[PDB]
Amino acid sequence: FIIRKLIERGIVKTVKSAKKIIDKKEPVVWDILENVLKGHPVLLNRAPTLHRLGIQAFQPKLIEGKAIRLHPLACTAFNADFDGDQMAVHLPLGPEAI
Amino acid sequence: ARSIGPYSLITQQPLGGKAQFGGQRFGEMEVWALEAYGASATLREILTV
Amino acid sequence: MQDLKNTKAPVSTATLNRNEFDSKTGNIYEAISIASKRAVQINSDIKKELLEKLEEFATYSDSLEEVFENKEQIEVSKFYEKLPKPHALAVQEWLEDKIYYRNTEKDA
DNA sequence: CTAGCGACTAATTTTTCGGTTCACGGTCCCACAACTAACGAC
DNA sequence: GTCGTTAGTTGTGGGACTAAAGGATATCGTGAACCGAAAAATTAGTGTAACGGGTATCCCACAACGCTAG
RNA sequence: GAGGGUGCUUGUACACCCAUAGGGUGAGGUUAAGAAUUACACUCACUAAGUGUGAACAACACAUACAACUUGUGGGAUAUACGCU
Ligand SMILES: [Mg+2]
Repeated sequence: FIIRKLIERGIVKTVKSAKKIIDKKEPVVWDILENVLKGHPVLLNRAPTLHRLGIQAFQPKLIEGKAIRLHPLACTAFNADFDGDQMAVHLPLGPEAI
Repeated sequence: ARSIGPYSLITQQPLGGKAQFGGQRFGEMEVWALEAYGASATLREILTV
Repeated sequence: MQDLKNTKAPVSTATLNRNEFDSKTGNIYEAISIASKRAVQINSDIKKELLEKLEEFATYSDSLEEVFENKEQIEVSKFYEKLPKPHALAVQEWLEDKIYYRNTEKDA
């Protein structure tokens, strides 16, 4: 999606240049990603998935650090505490999936 | 985090492990949850594409 | 093509009332199917419009390695970036009873 | 309207490794095969 | 007295045993001798310079006037 | 099918034709041979080409698209094909 926006903006014309720009971590990448995130939820999952509430869609926002920020009220659904638990993020692609 | 990366030469599926730049496992229980929600499209994308 | 400068669809995700969403069909799965198909159509229309807009600012620069900063192209892309996504536009269309749907098997 | 005037390519040889040959003192559960003690018929 | 039948063991065999991450290992024993195969290395043999016209192209410089009389 | 003719000049392509045109020949000198005859990268020269009108190998009228349109003269130099050693 960032590559699509980079090509559309005229910054680059090929996929490889867009990938290089993304890997360089430029401010344009974050400017694109802020709008790319909107309306594109991610499925968060904690294993074991005992019931269907173990997979839940959340609208993501960019945050600092390397840890996923999870709403406390969802913890009971995930059986998730914050003593070292880990979560997986899956990105739906098609409009019907979103 | 992985968007695309190395795949297996046998199963043609994403590898597993940070060192291998692999992808997360959507196991049987996750498929059960997806079926319970009724997401045919999300399950189909996870299974095939 | 609908007016993309005055759309009321939410920019980001919102908690939509399912009772309103599936009132017309009696099934939220059917509503999701219809809205997703309309979203595909809306995405095609938006892509065509954006390509038409971008063809104007097609500065013919043969060099590829150098990064070119065309302000007008960036402005157009920025305008189309902050728009509601096609599925959001389809949802807003569906809630406003602006989607026409029919079943070929049932009508045959 | 015209004329005067300011050294590379082909042929032959040689050698290390592989092939061949000879061949005397835990658990729990569900089925399947025996199987046997008792029961009924000639 | 003897033979087939049925039910209840009894021993034996085949099949199950969350999910997420990760994911490094070490691996004996010896009998000889000759022939064939092909892959590789070493060795043996031949050589130009300017010229006539005539004409294709290049670089390099210059021109592409003005006036008077019969 | 190259290459050409007319479509102002050049380039591309284009309609219409010519095109064994790297061919069909003519004359002069020379050479070889008993002759017929052959020969010359010896010399010079001729011969094909849009439509209509027009007796006409007279003349006249008509005949596609884009781009370009500062040339001519000379000198120096290089190379190509051919001939001789
Ligand atoms: Mg924990």
